Amino acid sequence: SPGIWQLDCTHLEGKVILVAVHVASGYIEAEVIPAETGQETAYFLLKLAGRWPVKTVHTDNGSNFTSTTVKAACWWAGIKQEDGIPYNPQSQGVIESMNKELKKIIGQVRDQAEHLKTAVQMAVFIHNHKRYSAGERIVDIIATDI
Amino acid sequence: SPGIWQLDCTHLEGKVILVAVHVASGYIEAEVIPAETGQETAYFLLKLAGRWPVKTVHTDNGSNFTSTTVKAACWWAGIKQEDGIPYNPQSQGVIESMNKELKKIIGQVRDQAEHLKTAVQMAVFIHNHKRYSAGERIVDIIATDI
Ligand SMILES: NCCCCCC(=O)N[C@H]1Cc2ccccc2/C1=C\c1ccc2c(c1C(=O)O)OCO2
Ligand SMILES: NCCCCCC(=O)N[C@H]1Cc2ccccc2/C1=C\c1ccc2c(c1C(=O)O)OCO2
Ligand SMILES: [Cl-]
Ligand SMILES: [Cl-]
Repeated sequence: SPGIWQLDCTHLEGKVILVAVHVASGYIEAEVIPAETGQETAYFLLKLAGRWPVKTVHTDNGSNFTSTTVKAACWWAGIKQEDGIPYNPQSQGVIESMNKELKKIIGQVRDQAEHLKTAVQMAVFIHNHKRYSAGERIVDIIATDI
Repeated sequence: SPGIWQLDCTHLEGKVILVAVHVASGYIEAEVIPAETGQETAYFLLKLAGRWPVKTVHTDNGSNFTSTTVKAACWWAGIKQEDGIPYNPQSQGVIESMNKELKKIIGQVRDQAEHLKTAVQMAVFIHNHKRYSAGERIVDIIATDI
C-alpha cells in the first residue's frame, strides 16, 4: 500500500496532463505533455520513482501497459507494472473526481500563468497542500512503512 | 531544518543541470535546462514546492536571488528566498562533492540513455536510493516535524 501509484491521463487546451496518484494518500505529481506516448510515460515514471518509493504502478491504459519503453523504465526503476482495471468500481469515480477537481483549480489559477504547465504545477501545489493534507499523509504513510 | 533546501547549478554536455538539495537529508531533485534563467529557476521551484514542504531556499547565485520571476515564484509558493553564501565553509565542499558524485553516476548510466535528461533522472534515482538512504532520511525528518 505505501508503494502503490495509479497513472491518470486527462486532457485540457488540446494538451495532455499526465498524473500519478499515490493511492493511499491522494498525493499527486503531474506534467503537461504534447501527447501520451510510451516515451513520455516512461520518462515520467523514471522521474517519479527517483523521488518516491514506487513499488507498483497501475497503468492508465493498455497502450502504456503494452509499451516496451514503459516496460523498460519499470524494469530499470524496480517498478511492478500492473493494469489499472477498476476491479473495485469506486476507483473510476475517484479518478474522475480528481480530474474534475484538478481542472477546477487550473481554471482558478489559469490567469496567473502564461503557460498551462505552470498552472498545472500550481494545481499540484494547491492539491497536495489542501487540508491532514495529502502531502502530510504520504510522508506519514511512508515513514510508518520504513 | 526540515524545510531548508539549497539550489545548485552544474554544467555537462553544453547543458545546465539544476539541482535542489534537501540540506538535512541529502535528498535531491534535478532537471536539465538549456541555460539557467530566472524563468527556468522559478518554474523548477514551483514544481519542488508542490511536491515537498519547502520553507526556505538558499539560492545558488545573485542573479537568481535578484530575479523578479524567482521572487514571484517564491512569493506564490510561500518560500523564504535566502542567499546561498557559505557562511559555514564546509558547504562549498559538500556541494562540490555532490556535483562530482552526480557527474560520476551520469557517466556510469550515460550509455543506457539516448538523452542527457534521462541519465540525469537515473542519477537522481541512484543518489536518493543509495544506502539509511537520502529518500528515507527526508521522509523521516519531515514525518517527525509533522
Ligand atoms: N495571463 C497573464 C500571465 C502573466 C504572467 C504572470 C506571471 O509572471 N506569473 C508568474 C507567477 C508564477 C508563480 C510560480 C511560478 C511561475 C510563475 C509565473 C510565471 C512563469 C514563470 C516561469 C515559467 C512560466 C511562467 C508562466 O507565466 O507560466 O512558464 C514556464 O516557466
Ligand atoms: N546508447 C544509447 C542507448 C539507447 C537508449 C536505450 C534505452 O532504450 N534506454 C531506456 C532505458 C530507460 C530507463 C528509464 C527511462 C527511460 C529509459 C530509456 C529510454 C528513454 C525513454 C524515454 C525518454 C528518453 C529515453 C532515453 O533513451 O533517453 O529520453 C526522454 O524520454
Ligand atoms: Cl507538500
Ligand atoms: Cl526514494
